[PDB]
Amino acid sequence: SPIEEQATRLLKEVPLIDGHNDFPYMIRGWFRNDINGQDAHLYDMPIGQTDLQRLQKGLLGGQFWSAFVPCPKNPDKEVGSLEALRQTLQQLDVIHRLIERHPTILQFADSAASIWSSFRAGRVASLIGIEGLHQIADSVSALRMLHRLGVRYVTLTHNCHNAFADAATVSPELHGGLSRKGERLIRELNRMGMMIDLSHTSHEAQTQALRLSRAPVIYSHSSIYSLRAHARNVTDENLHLLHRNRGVVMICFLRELLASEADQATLAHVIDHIIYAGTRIGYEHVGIGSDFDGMLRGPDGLHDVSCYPALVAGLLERGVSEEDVKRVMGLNVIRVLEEVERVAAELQGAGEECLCDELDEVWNEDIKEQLTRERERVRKL
Amino acid sequence: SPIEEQATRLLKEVPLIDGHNDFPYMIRGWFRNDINGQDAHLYDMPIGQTDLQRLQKGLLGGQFWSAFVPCPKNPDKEVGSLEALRQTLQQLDVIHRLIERHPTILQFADSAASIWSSFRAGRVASLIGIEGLHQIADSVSALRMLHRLGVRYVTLTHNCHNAFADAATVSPELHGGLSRKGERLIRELNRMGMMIDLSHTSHEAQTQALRLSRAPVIYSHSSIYSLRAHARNVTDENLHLLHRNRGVVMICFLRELLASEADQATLAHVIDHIIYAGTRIGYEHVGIGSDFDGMLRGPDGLHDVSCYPALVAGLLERGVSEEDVKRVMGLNVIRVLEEVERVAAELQGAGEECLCDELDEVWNEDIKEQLTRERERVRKL
Ligand SMILES: [Cl-]
Ligand SMILES: [Cl-]
Ligand SMILES: [Cl-]
Ligand SMILES: [Cl-]
Ligand SMILES: [Cl-]
Ligand SMILES: [Cl-]
Ligand SMILES: [Fe+3]
Ligand SMILES: [Fe+3]
Ligand SMILES: [Fe+3]
Ligand SMILES: [Fe+3]
Repeated sequence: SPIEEQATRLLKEVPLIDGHNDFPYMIRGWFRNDINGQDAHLYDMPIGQTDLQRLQKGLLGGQFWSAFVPCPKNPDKEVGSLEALRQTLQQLDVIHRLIERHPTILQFADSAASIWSSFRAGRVASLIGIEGLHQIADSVSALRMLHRLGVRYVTLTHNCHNAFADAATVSPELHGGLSRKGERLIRELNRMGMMIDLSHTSHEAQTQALRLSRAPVIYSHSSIYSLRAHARNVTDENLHLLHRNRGVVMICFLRELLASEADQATLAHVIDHIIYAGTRIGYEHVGIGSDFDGMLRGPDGLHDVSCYPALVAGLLERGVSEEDVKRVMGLNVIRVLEEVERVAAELQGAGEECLCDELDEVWNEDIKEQLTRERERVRKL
Repeated sequence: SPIEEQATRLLKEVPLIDGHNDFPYMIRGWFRNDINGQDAHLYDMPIGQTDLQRLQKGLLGGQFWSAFVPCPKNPDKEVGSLEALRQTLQQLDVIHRLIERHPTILQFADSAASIWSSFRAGRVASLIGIEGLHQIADSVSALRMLHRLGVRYVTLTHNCHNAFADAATVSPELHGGLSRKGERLIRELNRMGMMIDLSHTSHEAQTQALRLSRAPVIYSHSSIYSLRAHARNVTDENLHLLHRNRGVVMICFLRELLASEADQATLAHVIDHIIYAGTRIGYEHVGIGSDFDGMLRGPDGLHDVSCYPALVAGLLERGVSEEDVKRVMGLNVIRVLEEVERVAAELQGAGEECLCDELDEVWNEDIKEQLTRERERVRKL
């Protein structure tokens, strides 16, 4: 077929970079992060929508691998919050081990340059995102260390409110958008060069973040409110503010976000959503954000990671131009990552002060007096 | 003076790499890790034995900066252990920020090559070590992520027993050396390329670690038992096993480890200890491990980080050869780091299986059946 030949050509010309995949959490569920001697299963999985053979088959150029851990359910809030941090390091660890044990398929990337070098080598550019600020355990220091471990976006919430922002699915509202700490964290996220992800956050939290952010943001996996009314989808208001922000909405394959009855959801519905956003706010602000392995069953025609060529062909069939399809595939999310890094370099170049954690005093006045008294003795020498 | 000219020449020919300095914890004590607008104080500190002016003055070539946090004192052991992990990320964060805000003085290093490139650029090679396995919160995944954050040695204990090994100062003994988990962790530390540090560990724990380790280890800050009997000092037995191990004992400036009465401790005592070890197990297995800022007051002549030229001159004055002084200064610890990395590359090249954490089951049998049933449906398509 000519359109399938066209789709295959585009997939090798530019990387299709998917916004969100929970394959690392499936490894935690199935293997408990022990992948020693499990290559046969990692290439051909007995569960889930992602494995290394199907990943190759669908010609995916890059992937933001989710380092998601669940919202804390311990009655002791201190324990649950700290437990989420330990579990986050476990998920970051298995992601890095997955990449390092399969270097012919996966190659770690944390920038636009590293995405392209991975793609030109014939690897899936493997980036990392955390899904919720519950994962940092109220520690901006921890957040900066997650950036050093390779995390390049942070979803501000999952399906629970935190100290910084409100989730979409939980009611009633806690902060009514972003908190004071949330507003201050946006500045720090822009300063460090962490991409803001507005998926799972409330409509009001999106509006406030889109106005405040000095860098372009993403929706790593969200769809369109006007076509399908859901708390998780993006309103026309926030789509316009995303345009002003220079951000990208990466369209989700979640069946509940595409149709009123989930079993009616299709590949066509995903294309409807991409075209709606592309028509109204331009094709340079739309992406692909599957959320594969964040669901049991995908839409008809998008059942697993092998189905991306059908999506690329489907967009071309509906009259989306070759250049605009390349933008939707991956050039847009590359641009946002570029601009996030460029804004960070500008703010770090100017010497902007970083956000610090509020710590307890470890020394009393007696210890501090002994230290100053000791320093003065050394000055006399 | 000719000897002072000789000492100054050696300090610029090869890097003096100190094994242990707790300046990051002094920053936590004094500034609470908020160093924004504090350069005047960071160059000329009102407390402690380390600042950036005195660091330059003493001509130090490199430093393993300690990311120490105290042993957990919470009655809830789960909370205290997890709290130590969060505090570790805070200390790693302030170390990286200290280095990045002062790039003319400090340059991050995590290898022998990066030590030399830092030294040839005129910077203090800034490496990182954690002080106690309580800091990883019983998570080998976290430990690997600490390695990714730049940690290149792990002291197996501080002044508390943990799941892996016994501390020296605490009685009674818990494991009687290393535990089963401790023995297994030694293999993982060798595999990942993490340098083992035997300071603060019990005599029996040292003996077992020195026999088991496939890579050379260090004592980042310990002195000699035969000259001064203390639980923290190294016995003649363990000195010989260190020789077989190919490791390095980095001699400590702690006054309690050098003399029976602390106020009697001197620069001469430190030199006595270096010469004792150098005479008996060779000068290629001895280093310098100040423990500056792990004490209030240092020995007479070694009061702060500006005093290293007096130590180099003191060693030359006592008849230690120019080549042997260069070894003690830093070439030995560089060699150990080289060999630790070489052993890691060999074991990782062979494809040795990594140690994994024991995780809870997140899915029940019903969820696993739904997933396998879903996968089979996709296979039929
Ligand atoms: Cl290019
Ligand atoms: Cl930073
Ligand atoms: Cl704290
Ligand atoms: Cl050299
Ligand atoms: Cl590894
Ligand atoms: Cl767990
Ligand atoms: Fe997810
Ligand atoms: Fe999600
Ligand atoms: Fe220390
Ligand atoms: Fe110590």
